[PDB]
Amino acid sequence: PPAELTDFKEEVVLSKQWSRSVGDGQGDLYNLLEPAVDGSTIYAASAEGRVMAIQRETGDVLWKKDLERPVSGGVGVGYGLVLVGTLRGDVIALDEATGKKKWTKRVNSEVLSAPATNGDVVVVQTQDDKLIGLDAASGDQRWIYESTVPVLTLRGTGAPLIAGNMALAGLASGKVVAVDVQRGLPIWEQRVAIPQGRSELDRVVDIDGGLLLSGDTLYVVSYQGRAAALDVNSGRLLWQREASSYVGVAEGFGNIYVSQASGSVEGLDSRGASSLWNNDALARRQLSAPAVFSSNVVVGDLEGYVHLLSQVDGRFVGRERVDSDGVRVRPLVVGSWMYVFGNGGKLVAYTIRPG
Repeated sequence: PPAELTDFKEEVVLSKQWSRSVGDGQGDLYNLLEPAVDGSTIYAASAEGRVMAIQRETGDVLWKKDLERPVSGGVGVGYGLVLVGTLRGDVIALDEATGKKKWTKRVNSEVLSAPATNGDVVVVQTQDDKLIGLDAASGDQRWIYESTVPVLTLRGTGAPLIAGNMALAGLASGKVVAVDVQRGLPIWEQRVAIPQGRSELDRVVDIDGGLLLSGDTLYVVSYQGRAAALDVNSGRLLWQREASSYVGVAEGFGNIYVSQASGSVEGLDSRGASSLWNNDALARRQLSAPAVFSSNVVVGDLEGYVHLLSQVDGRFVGRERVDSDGVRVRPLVVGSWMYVFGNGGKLVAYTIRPG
């Protein structure tokens, strides 16, 4: 039973600029569809197959597309495409400016995360730990990286990231890899997660490394029950923490901030050595990954609240109910704006009052 909400002295108040419903949001997915921004537009998909492009400051709908099929991985955007994956293993590319379908490629396995693109190749990470590179123009397969090698009881829900000429991925098997984005050949591989054993051969578990790319640092914080940061160019371990682990991580003010779904949020130093503060009060509230919005750390919970915590102290300074079906997706902060995507599909844009 989630911990009851606690009283606090309100110091930070959100101003709701616009809200738009996109389909059924996450529907019955166990994984998450994440909206993404490119320039002045925010793009969002829903489990029912509805995809939208919205002017991110006004809320004006630029285009909608009803794909009429089970979208399970999404939004990828860039270089003129919006990209989603389906539970049937389809990767569908839509024109970023009009929403017109450009192509569809049926891939080997379910796609449970947003494809990435550099405008030449679309990189798709599958439930069964393959990275597939597709031609951005046609969808035709360019390369495949399959060290998978199993396993039927894990689902990888990590999204691939393009750094330079590298595609990075945290695989369900617990290994982070960097491959050549043009050829699909490995550049480095680094085991971060604790090795699997058996005795979870009778259960299906979803695995995500919780990747966050910031410059030369790739944070990998969501493998149980460890957390690490890697050099993006070599895979070298910069630091690690045992006895974790975290729903996700965010940077701000020279520190990092983590949440643990089970209901703590914590600030740590740059190198995750020492703890700056810890707020336990959201005990069983099933937190999203954290975002830093101005001087606040923010997390969504199962009841649909976003909580704002002081970056200095961890104390509650703000709270806003967004979508009562819950907020599981990391709030998306772009400068002075924050976009929260509720489980029922409410996409809401906030600024901090009086701005």
